Amino acid sequence: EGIDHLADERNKAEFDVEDMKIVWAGSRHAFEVSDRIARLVASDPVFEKSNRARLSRKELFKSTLRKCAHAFKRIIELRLNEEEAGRLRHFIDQPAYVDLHWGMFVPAIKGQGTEEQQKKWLSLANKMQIIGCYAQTELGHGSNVQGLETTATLDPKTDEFVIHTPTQTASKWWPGGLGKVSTHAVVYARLITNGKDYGIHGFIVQLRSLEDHSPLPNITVGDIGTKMGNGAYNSMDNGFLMFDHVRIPRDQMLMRLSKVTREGEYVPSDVPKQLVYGTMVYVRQTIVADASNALSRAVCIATRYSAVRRQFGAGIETQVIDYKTQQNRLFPLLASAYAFRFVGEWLKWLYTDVTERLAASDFATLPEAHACTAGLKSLTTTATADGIEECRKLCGGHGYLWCSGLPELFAVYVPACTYEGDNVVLQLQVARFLMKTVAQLGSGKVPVGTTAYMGRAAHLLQCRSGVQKAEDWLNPDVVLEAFEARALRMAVTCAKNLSKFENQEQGFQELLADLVEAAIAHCQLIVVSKFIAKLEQDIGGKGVKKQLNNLCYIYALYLLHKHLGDFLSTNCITPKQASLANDQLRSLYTQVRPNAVALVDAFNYTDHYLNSVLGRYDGNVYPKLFEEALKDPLNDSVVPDGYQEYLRPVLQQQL
Amino acid sequence: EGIDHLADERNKAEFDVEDMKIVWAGSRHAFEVSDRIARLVASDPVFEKSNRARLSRKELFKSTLRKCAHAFKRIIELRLNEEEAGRLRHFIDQPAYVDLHWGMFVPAIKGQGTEEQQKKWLSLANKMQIIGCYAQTELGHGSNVQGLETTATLDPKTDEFVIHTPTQTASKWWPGGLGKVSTHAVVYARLITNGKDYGIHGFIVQLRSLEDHSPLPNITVGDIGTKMGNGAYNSMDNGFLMFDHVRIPRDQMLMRLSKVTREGEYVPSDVPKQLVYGTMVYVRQTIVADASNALSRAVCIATRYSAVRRQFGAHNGGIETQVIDYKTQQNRLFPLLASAYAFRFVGEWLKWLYTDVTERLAASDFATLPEAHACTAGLKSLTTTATADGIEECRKLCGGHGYLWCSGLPELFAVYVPACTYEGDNVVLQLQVARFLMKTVAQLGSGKVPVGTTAYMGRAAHLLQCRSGVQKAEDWLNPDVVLEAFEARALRMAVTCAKNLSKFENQEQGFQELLADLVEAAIAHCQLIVVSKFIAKLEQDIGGKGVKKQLNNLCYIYALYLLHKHLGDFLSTNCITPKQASLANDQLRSLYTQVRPNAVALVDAFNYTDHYLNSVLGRYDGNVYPKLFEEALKDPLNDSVVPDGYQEYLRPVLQQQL
Ligand SMILES: Cc1cc2nc3c(=O)[nH]c(=O)nc-3n(C[C@H](O)[C@H](O)[C@H](O)COP(=O)(O)OP(=O)(O)OC[C@H]3O[C@@H](n4cnc5c(N)ncnc54)[C@H](O)[C@@H]3O)c2cc1C
Ligand SMILES: Cc1cc2nc3c(=O)[nH]c(=O)nc-3n(C[C@H](O)[C@H](O)[C@H](O)COP(=O)(O)OP(=O)(O)OC[C@H]3O[C@@H](n4cnc5c(N)ncnc54)[C@H](O)[C@@H]3O)c2cc1C
Ligand SMILES: [Ca+2]
Ligand SMILES: [Cl-]
Ligand SMILES: [Cl-]
Ligand SMILES: [Pt+2]
Ligand SMILES: [Pt+2]
Ligand SMILES: [Pt+2]
Ligand SMILES: [Pt+2]
Ligand SMILES: [Pt+2]
Ligand SMILES: [Pt+2]
Repeated sequence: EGIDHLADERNKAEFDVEDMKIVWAGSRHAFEVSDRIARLVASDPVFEKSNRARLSRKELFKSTLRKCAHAFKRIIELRLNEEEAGRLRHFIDQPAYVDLHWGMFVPAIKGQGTEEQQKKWLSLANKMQIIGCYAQTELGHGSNVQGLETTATLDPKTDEFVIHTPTQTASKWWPGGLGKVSTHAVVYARLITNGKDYGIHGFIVQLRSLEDHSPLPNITVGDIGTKMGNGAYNSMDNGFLMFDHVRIPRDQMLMRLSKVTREGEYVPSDVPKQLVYGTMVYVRQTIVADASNALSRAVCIATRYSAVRRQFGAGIETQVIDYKTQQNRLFPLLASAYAFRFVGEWLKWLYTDVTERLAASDFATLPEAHACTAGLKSLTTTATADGIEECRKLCGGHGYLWCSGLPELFAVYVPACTYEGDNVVLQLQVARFLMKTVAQLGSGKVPVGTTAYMGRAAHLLQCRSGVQKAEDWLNPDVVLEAFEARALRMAVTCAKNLSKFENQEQGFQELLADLVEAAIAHCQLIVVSKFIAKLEQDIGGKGVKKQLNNLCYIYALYLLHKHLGDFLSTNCITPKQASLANDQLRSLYTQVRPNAVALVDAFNYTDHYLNSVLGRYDGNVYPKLFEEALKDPLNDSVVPDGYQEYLRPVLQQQL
Repeated sequence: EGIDHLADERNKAEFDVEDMKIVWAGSRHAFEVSDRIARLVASDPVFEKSNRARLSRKELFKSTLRKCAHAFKRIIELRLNEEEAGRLRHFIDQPAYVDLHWGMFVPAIKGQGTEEQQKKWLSLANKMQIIGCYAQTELGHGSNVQGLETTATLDPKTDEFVIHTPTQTASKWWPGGLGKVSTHAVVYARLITNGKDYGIHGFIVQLRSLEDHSPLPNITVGDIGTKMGNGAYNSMDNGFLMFDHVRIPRDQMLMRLSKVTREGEYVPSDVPKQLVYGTMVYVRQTIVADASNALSRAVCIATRYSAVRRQFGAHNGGIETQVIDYKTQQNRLFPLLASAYAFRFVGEWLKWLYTDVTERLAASDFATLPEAHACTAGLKSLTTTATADGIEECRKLCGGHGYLWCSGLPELFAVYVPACTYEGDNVVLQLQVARFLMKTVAQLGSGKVPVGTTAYMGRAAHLLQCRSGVQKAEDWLNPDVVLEAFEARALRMAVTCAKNLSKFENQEQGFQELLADLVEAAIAHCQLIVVSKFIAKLEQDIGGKGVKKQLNNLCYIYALYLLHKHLGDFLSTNCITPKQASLANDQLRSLYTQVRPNAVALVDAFNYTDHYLNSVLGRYDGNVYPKLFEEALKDPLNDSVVPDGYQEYLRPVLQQQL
């Protein structure tokens, strides 16, 4: 019928959801564009995906190709701009070769290719005259790109590069859109010329004929197999690729940063390689933004279902969302979704700054921008992945059904923790940055940026919190001092133990676990500080900033409790004060409780996008669960196929 | 071919693996029977399951019926006993109706049926002349069984029970084997007679005809839909069931503890009601035991792959370091390896408890019933939660390749996770433990002292006011130092919750307000139990060169890991100082370095066949990369280099013909 059975929950909102929608979107323009394209996608039959778990691999892949072709057509017929086109693909919500073509193939050519190469290849790529992928990872090397085995040797006699896969472990493995779609690809391999290896470089290589799509000579290509989850990435043709002395023109090597003349000499271009932040600053900011998007979808579903599902506490039973355990599990995730959203905005400013930095030839803040962004990507993706699975558990047994929308969300998102850098490896980079920074404590150098709080090491290392009552934990200065002292203490303790070993790189390895935790503490401090900073801005809407303030401190006090041991080790926070922080946290859960549903409605997700029976906008769950069950292929017949051969003989006692 | 790439790793072992295998199995008999049946399943083509993710729902279900039928045949042709049959189904490793028939339907009739009911129905069930399922859960009620809406009203004039589904939410939902297989089922509904509701009772109801499998009159049954993961529980026909005033003979009501005369009189039997909890203590015991099974599988895979995978740390010109050498990898994996053994041993203890409770229960001795229930519920919650998270963490430990279905980890996680919800929601179960702990605290050792697993709660004297004597890292390897720390931490948290409760006018209101705190205290109590049982295990005589030593390493890794993970809880007691906490961390680090060379052998002790593990990354011989390529070729998407859909959806795009 469409009647909203959560209207009573929404009426509890102490703020206008419409205003919060703008805050979440980031601006009115962003909201309007996304909302329009979203409705557009939802109203198009070709983009349906509620039966995505009832199709075979082949059928799922073909259906994906169809959606992509249809999307391209709609973009042209509707004359959608870049922004709208990007939102269209976003709401189609189905991993496809197109994501890598536009997301890695093109960008790789723009930043690593010469102007002429860009003119030629970008012209073909932008008009879909060719389809490319990013072939970097191999069977034996993913995170350690410097260890790639694929080789590219120049042939002075033919002025061509010989691309070869020395061993089976040198085979490309994982590239999206490589398995069956891409006609071309940017292949990364060891550059070899004049009998010398000059490291990893990118080379454009045609994989398939543009006439029959058949693999070119000496090219071995295919899909790597089924991946985790029903649907999810299985719509993507992640593939492998091997070269048997494949030849490509010399000028097919991306030569913006370095080039190889006809003579075969390697010549590092005069371009500042420090401008390679197009693959590790903006890209990671989108990853951090994607985390808020993924987490918000999961929290939206779990919040609505928690307000619908009643169990125990009876006549009528209590809504599970009323239970403090449900809140202590769900509300921190709702706070994290907003926290990551805002930290994602700050990362947009950092990009505009780092870009502003590579202008005046200032590379003084690059080291911090690298570790900061790397640590944030690791922190948010990890927290988001865990939160999505937790949201599934918060839905009890029904969350185990695919139609709940949670199982596939986790499966499709989890790769974020590995691609573009293993989460642990990335945090080790932050640990190295923090150790190099602490090594400056007492040197006289004034640390700036996210490490500026290290200048107050004198006070932070010997502090004592002035907290005397629960409400004191709502003071930004009190919370910030707590997190800074915690992070500093942890980093200083690591540095001190690191000087207790003879070999520096040895002690580092021996303490990797402690180093990662110190790095995480630093990253959480950053997220907490950016949420507080966001609250200083002018946010319109009655009661809006009050709810954001509630979420800000729920996030901070939740992490305080989760990592209580770190704070208590610093002795700048006592157990009594920790207990008071816990009382404040509980009080914050109660204040947010009535605003819960409206806070996820602010995400403005359509039922089509959420693709969840439990998280339906109208709260009409149970009837929809039954409706979906009937659609399962196992219900195509009353008596199962296999009854006569494998059941009746048993029941009838005939073996 | 036949080379063992992990040969060197296995030579690093500082203990004899063959002896550790016996420890894991529990005995030489258990080990022998399992090893034999395991090989028997692996060698049978009908039991292939590495292609499971390439089957449609229908083909997967049909294949499941085939495997179960073949199992019945093999048990008869091989003349296998009950133990062997159980091990057979265990290694077939495929969720199916058979699990509920033997695991729930039968146990229900045995513990709730009358002597006359048991020999009539169990004779049918044991011979499989009927196939039953456990139909309790409904759309609207799972954890809260007392809230079930299905009704069973007696009809004196016909001597029948009228089973009915009041509303859509009253529909049975989730029962394994109900969807398409079961012909009968034990249905739970509110017993209605003489115009009174007497609560939830069990009733036997026939769902399908034994001649053509057609649903009986007024019976609406079907499958509830596709579940999380490729394969996994999708071979199981979990279903829904609605009754439109279905009628069954009055004698089809399980009447061992409750009778209903021909005149509709509700009369309790002479059998103690508590003589039913004996089965749940069993089912929960099997769940805990299952936790070690699933966790060890995941850890075996991640441990072997961690020894094969090399990344970064290149020394000898290109020779990169095995990831298992990195402390972060060890800190994430070794605690799970330690937990696998910890859960195995706590599972052994829970078995002993099952018997003990069952014995005394047969003598109307319900003195330890309250404790038995708390431990079981809490351990079921603790182990399943830790195992589920541990399995997913093992997948992340395998980096990118762990995302491939052929790594064996994605399906293992999906098939295992239901463990955190079935038999009671994990958080709900821990709240029951909290209530038990609060009552125990309420009884201040004045009336009858705390014994069993709560005995420590009696020594609140020095506990709530201790100061560990730890002065050196090595001190954290002392059992009394560890136990004292965990007992104090748990008792302290519980006593604090009790005090905070006492300051509320309405005790139930306070309980609800502090739910989160109560669950944390209950978890600390359950962890103490696991730690204490592992330490107790080491007090036994365990033969084998270096065997006990390695178990000792794991024992303290488990304890010290939890101490670190929940550091905040211990530092609040003032019985542990930050300096002593830092010493525990140093000891933990050292234990990792000691376990490192023993890692691969410690997972080989599980004695899993490659067929059972069904993992390319975790292959016994470590021949990962070549096998990954081999598996990729089997995907249907590789049936052709040019994908179907190319002509319609790719060519037109590449030619600007949209
Ligand atoms: C769905 C998906 C899509 C992808 N798409 C593409 C693509 O389009 N193009 C492309 O080129 N690639 C792609 N990739 C590959 C991806 O970008 C990464 O290169 C790859 O996932 C890195 O993981 P790995 O297997 O190398 O992990 P590893 O780096 O081998 O790590 C494995 C384990 O060892 C640990 N470890 C490793 N090194 C260290 C260290 N130094 N210290 C401590 N611990 C360490 C890790 O933490 C982890 O526990 C994709 C991957 C996935 C899963
Ligand atoms: C794969 C699978 C197979 C199953 N097979 C069977 C079967 O064969 N037969 C059968 O009868 N059933 C079966 N079940 C059902 C199962 O045994 C449980 O009854 C059911 O999964 C419990 O989940 P729920 O939906 O009731 O969760 P709920 O109990 O409703 O909980 C949902 C959320 O609310 C929270 N919550 C609920 N109550 C409280 C409370 N009092 N205090 C604080 N928080 C609370 C929970 O923590 C959770 O976060 C199966 C379930 C699954 C997933
Ligand atoms: Ca309502
Ligand atoms: Cl799934
Ligand atoms: Cl899966
Ligand atoms: Pt050039
Ligand atoms: Pt960078
Ligand atoms: Pt309705
Ligand atoms: Pt080999
Ligand atoms: Pt009877
Ligand atoms: Pt019980």
